[PDB]
Amino acid sequence: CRIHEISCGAHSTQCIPVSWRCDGENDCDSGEDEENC
Amino acid sequence: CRIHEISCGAHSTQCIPVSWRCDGENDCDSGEDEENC
Amino acid sequence: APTIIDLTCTVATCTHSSDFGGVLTLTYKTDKNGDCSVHSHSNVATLQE
Amino acid sequence: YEHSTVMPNVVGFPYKAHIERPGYSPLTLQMQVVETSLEPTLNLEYITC
Ligand SMILES: [Ca+2]
Ligand SMILES: [Ca+2]
Repeated sequence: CRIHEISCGAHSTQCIPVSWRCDGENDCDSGEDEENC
Repeated sequence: CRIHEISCGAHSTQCIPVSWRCDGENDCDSGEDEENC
Repeated sequence: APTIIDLTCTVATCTHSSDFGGVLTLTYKTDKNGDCSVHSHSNVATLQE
Repeated sequence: YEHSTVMPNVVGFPYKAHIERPGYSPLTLQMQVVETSLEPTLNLEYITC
């Protein structure tokens, strides 16, 4: 994806903006963004 | 695919022209062309 | 060479200025990936790539 | 870019302003008032005790 986009893991084809990480919201399918934050 | 076409790994069936490898863009499904360049 | 069929055009934004003030998007369906040469057949608008 | 608007003079009322321009996505501004003071200018006449 784009530089400003981080994928929800290698098994997912969806990339979310980096600003969505560690915001208290489970944007990913299983909330991988907030894991180990 | 064609002689002037290379695939983005065995797990993916898509094939792209060889001029698109290491061009500074992630032309493959997940940037496989730019890997190890 | 690639084959293009059912090509429709639309304009997202435009603002006539000295800079490249305009963006257009082309939708299409093909049969294989490739590279094409694009052109504008008039003098009102000049492309960039 | 230059913009102008009016907002009510009510303390604690959340005001939302919309900015829309060609070639860019719209923006929403949030403006609020927390405290207003009104001071008249005074000239002394005398004192009493
Ligand atoms: Ca999140
Ligand atoms: Ca490439």
